[PDB]
Amino acid sequence: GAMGITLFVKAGYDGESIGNCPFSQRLFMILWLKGVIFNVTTVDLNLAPGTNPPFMTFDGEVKTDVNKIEEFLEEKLVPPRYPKLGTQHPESNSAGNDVFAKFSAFIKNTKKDANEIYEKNLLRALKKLDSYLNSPLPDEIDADSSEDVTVSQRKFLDGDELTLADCNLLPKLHIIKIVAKKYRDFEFPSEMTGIWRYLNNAYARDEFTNTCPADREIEHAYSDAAKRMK
Repeated sequence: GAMGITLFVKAGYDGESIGNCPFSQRLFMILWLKGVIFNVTTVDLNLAPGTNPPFMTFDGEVKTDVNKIEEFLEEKLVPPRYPKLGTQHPESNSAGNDVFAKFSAFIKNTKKDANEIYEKNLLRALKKLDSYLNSPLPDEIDADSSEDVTVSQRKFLDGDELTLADCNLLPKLHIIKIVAKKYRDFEFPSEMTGIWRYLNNAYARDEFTNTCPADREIEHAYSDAAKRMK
């Protein structure tokens, strides 16, 4: 029978390479971090007609919905052969969960008179995430620091290891960073040092950097943001 895992992802514009999709990147990262053998098939145009292309076969069985695939992988790939990637702190699963939605409304808005509201809503969401990244978690200890630790030095959302929460959020933050810069000259504010520490830590991980689609894929996917504000 069909055995193993195949992840089907959106193809880029060349019809063969990885295209823009935060959901595909999320699953790519999970499978990488699991240490499981898998292949990635790009989709270039028993599964329903026109199902949206981030899906997976597991021993031949088709699995849909990015959230359900995550839950299935975390439940089927377990120690000792595969690590658990679930978070230890429940707040890690909700931190910044509105950021991508607010960015989407900001970047898709056409009316200039509404930009201040959408941009401020984005900044408010980012502030909340930055606060979580900079506030030490309760169990956090800096064993090597004689001084008191007021700004968290942990690498990622939940601690020093990448978890499912990072696989969800990091692809979205990567899109925001590329698109908002290209089309709005908008950047994560310099005072949000938690977001910037987090991104610097993440871009130093092969599992994040080498699952990012090319910048031009992401910029092309959002090419409608180059239109004038009416």
